[PDB]
Amino acid sequence: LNHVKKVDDVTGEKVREAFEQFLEDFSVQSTDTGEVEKVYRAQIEFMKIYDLNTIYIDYQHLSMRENGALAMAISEQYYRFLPFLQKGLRRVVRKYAPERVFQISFFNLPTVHRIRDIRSEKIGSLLSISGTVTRTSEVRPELYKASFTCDMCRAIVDNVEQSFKYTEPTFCPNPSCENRAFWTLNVTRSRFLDWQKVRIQENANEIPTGSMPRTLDVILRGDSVERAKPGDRCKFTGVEIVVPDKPSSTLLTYKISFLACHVISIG
Amino acid sequence: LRIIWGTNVSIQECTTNFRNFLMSFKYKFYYIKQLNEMRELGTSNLNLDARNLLAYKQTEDLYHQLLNYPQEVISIMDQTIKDCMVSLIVDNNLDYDLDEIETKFYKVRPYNVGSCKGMRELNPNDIDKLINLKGLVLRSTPVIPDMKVAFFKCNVCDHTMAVEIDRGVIQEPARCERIDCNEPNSMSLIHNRCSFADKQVIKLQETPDFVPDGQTPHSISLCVYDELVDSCRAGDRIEVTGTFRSIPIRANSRQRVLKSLYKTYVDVVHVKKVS
Amino acid sequence: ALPSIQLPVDYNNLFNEITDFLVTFKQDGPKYMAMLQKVANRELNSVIIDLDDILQYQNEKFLQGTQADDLVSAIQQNANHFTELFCRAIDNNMPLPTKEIDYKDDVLDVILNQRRLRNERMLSDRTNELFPPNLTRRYFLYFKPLSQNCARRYRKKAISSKPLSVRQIKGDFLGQLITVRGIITRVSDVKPAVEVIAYTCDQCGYEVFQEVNSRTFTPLSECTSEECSQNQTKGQLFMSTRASKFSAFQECKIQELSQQVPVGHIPRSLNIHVNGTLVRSLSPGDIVDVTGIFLPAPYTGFKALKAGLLTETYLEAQFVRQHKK
Ligand SMILES: [Zn+2]
Repeated sequence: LNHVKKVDDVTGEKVREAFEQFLEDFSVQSTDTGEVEKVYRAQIEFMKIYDLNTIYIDYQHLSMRENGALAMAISEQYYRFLPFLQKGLRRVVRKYAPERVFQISFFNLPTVHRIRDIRSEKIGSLLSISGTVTRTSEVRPELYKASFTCDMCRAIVDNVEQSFKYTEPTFCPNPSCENRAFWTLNVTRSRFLDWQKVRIQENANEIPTGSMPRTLDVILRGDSVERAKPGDRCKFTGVEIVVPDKPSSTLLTYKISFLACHVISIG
Repeated sequence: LRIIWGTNVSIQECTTNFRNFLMSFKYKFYYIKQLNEMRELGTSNLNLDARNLLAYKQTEDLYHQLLNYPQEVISIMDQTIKDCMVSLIVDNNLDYDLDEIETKFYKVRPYNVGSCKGMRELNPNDIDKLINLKGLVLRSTPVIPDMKVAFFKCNVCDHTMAVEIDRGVIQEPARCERIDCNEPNSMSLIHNRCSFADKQVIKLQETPDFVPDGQTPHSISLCVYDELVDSCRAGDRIEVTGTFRSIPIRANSRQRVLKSLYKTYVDVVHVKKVS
Repeated sequence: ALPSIQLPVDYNNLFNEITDFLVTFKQDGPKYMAMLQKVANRELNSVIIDLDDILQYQNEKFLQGTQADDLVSAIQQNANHFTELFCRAIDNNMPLPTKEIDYKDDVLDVILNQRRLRNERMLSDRTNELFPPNLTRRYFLYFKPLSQNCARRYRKKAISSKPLSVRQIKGDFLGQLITVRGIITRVSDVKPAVEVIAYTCDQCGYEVFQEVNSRTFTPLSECTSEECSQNQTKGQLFMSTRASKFSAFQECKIQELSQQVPVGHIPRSLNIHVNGTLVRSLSPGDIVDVTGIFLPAPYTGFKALKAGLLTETYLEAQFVRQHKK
């Protein structure tokens, strides 16, 4: 059965080309003694040394190209562009370089916003959050992408399963298992990554006691794992999302769980 | 006349009765002055006064239509103040460059409708009404996100079409979008992509100064919404206005059954203020 | 398959006797015309039915014939059934206009008024099975105990109305009005209960009313309406809170007065449900003779543990008489 076809991504492709061209082209201000050439090609090439499979690019540089009009697609609509920013970036690496897990972490956001200033309009958007860490937790694997099959019985399907449920694989199978059947869990084909949760709390100097400061969950996914310390202020990359923990889905209880794909000890 | 269900507050009637309410001191026993202050700042949130419509004529009845039926009356009031902004702009010709400033969202924030006695006195007979309350706040809950416009997906093809929530429920079409494609397979609901709106929750003791003595005061959880969210901290003894709500709770556990005794919370459309 | 065995008591002609009890009266025009019309006039809700007058009526209907079947024993013998039977009769004799009723005026009366207006109109247009009698009330029927100064008639053993100990309470008093006395304990704060709650459909509309029976009910969706049903395909329907009829609900437990406790054991509390007007009447720490039908409300489950069925009961409040005004 042919899948006809796929649609449409529209702007997503425009942002793919813009971001690719941006990570390619300068991205250089300084002249003479630089800080010149490239810096991002040189960033990836410097990255070829340790091959830790992450990149660092500044948001301020990204705003300079289109005058911030490029940064807007990457701001409010950002999570729509996560699968595009990754594979797209790989389309670059495949060209300039010779086992692929890529964690993109933006940084240096124009304005830092407190946990109190957190709104439901800020979802799917980069927001810098400052505050002290409380209750770090031990690092465990995420399923990331999995092969769970067969699933009745020989299929061996490896795809998707990227979203957090984790249920379920084996749906719309094999071709053709028609499972149902067992899930079935296979952990040897499934690459894992990271992660550690930290519960971020507002700094005590800002909060007007009587306050009773309101903590909120930030899970660290990415190589920024372990970079966080208890009793200290940290700046993160926003990706606010939500996690299940109001209407029903008929033929749901949610809360704000902040994500950070980048960490720094600033504060 | 466009009768609307059981609330029976007529569209294309009360809109005009409110539209000619404009430009009044009057009376009293501001009004357009404060609105003219409002148009520059872009702060929206028109606080109103209440009482205005009483004893003033016309709209002696509108006060009773709002008090007895605040749900619709607030929405209609917002539409009318919006179109009275639209009619304010055409008077001065080109304003603020240009039409975008009208597009921005506005709302009425009614307050001080009669003097209600406590939470305790309240009859179960009035469940859609504007209700004063007073008491300290024991805690301000973390923000829960609320559905506004829902997003959906399928394995085919995949297509991006989505539908708004409207009433407090979510029904996704079985099959399917665009086209067609089909097949029957269940819809995939993306959790993060859809829009959200701020809903806090605020616990309130009933007037600790006014008590059966010695029985400990009763909790009233008022859920607020929008801008009002995270606009307060704790222990504020002053006062709050808003629409009373009784909604069913799911009990044991699972089972998809209703406990048949509806819990009660206040929508709290407006807040105010200090000591 | 579920055998049946006749009993001398029959509710059919007893209803007739209730109808003869109502609106035909002398001794106290009659009291049941005025007391009913003042409710119909909507300045009054609680209907206080005294069993004393029911006692007075039988004398006129016996000796003084023509002789009839007894109520005062037959009421307190059951006393739940009469709330759904003795009280529905009021619907048949009630003054229709009654006076100056209008519509709004009242909140939520306009809702149902427009319901019956649009229903009458649309039905009379369609013909060119009705809203339940419990939704349209806006009043509550409450029996009261006969102590009594006139109980000395004498019907003797007829009295409960025996201001009994909580210890005196037995499993043989369930479904029979009993006065009890003790100190109010814990006096839980009032919350709205539910009765019908007619949900609203979408496409073709109409209405359906789901009975609130026992403690809880299961909510339904589907579509009941034949129009939305099968074409096309099943209309969606939601509950409308404005349309529902709410009856105040307050529960409170009552421990024994402790003088009624023997040399041994322990104070035993008894759970008491309150409805309608009688709400808030009760206050903590106050000795009160509370009278009411004595009933179970099973089981909500559990259901594995007991086994069975082990009712655990409660007392429905009917009347309230507190010591020391
Ligand atoms: Zn329908």
